[PDB]
Amino acid sequence: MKPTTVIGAGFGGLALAIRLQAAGIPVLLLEQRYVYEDQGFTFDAGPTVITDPSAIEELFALAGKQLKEYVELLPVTPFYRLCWESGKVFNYDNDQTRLEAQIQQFNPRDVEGYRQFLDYSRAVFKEGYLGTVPFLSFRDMLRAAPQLAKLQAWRSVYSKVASYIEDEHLRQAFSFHSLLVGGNPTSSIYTLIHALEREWGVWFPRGGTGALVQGMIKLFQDLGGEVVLNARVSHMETTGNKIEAVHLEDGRRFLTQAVASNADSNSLFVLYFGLNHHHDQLAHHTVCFGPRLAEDFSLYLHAPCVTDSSLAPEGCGSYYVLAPVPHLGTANLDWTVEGPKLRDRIFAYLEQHYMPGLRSQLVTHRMFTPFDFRTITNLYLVGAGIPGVIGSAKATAGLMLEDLI
Ligand SMILES: [Cl-]
Repeated sequence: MKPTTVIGAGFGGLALAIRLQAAGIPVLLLEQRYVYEDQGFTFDAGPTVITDPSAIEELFALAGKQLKEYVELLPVTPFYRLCWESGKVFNYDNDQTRLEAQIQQFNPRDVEGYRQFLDYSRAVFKEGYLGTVPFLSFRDMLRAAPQLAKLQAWRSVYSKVASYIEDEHLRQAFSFHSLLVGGNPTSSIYTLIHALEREWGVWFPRGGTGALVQGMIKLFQDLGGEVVLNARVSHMETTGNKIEAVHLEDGRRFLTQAVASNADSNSLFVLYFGLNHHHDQLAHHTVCFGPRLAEDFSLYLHAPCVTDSSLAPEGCGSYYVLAPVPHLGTANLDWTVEGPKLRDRIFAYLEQHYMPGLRSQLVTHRMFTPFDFRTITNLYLVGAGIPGVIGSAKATAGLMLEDLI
């Protein structure tokens, strides 16, 4: 049988290839060339937030395997930390005792205000309401961050929290969490409350994103699939309304039954950096608030070494920071000059407020500015973070299997 070709498509393409291969279809997975490594430091900005691994576990169950045999998921505690430039901190988790102890520190009166807020909200959603595990997208929150407090979803949730909670930092903390677990900055408080109706946590794969990719590739190969590396697609070869073969830039030609591939608000500035010191005082996920309450979401810091020390050399740290920037073309910016300047301003800010001796500890770093981000019968388009990408591959697999079998 001619193999079925899956062209890149990240976690979606990898999940699709696994489901086709598990079903008896010979697959060729083409990787063009999400995780970068330099001087012993491992850098991934590929969404690390795992709250619901069930869609991943479901792929491994198809081969009669378990995810744990290939990938170890590490619990992240707290889920994240909210940091105000003023020095105030709020550690988010699902433990009412640890939440109340923090609320007590901001405003004693707000512990009862919080309990009353939960009692009222539970009563509203007691009947006729179901659900889905909350998914944390710091990127999506940050891409809407300048206009965060401006939004109708924020205003509505803020006024609902404000009816019970008097403290400004606490009104901001709960409103932020509601919009974060909601996924789409939805005026209804159900999302904030539903989060607690279920036992959920934050997980991180040992080795990060790269180890999850590698475990899925190993699963794919154990099922009999083949991986083509440095596969730069030049064009498709056609006969009638069908693709006969996939052609690569290097001259390789692969005969195929079917082809599956990917489709073909503020911007974000990414800054990866490696330090020769492990900042053990940081949370894995940090949401930084700054002025222009008179403070809003300004930086996201990912410090995965507090959970996984394998991401950097011994006594070192691997980090990334996201900063919201105007959309490319929108502010007539020269990212060749603006990028190094923003990088240096970010370093100074993080050192001043959260990471002492940052600059003197720098080993390596890299920026990704908005500039850097620049009929057929047997052709299929592949397509909530990683589990959401993986789950969308399930529908493509079903459709492809019906046409192949
Ligand atoms: Cl611009």
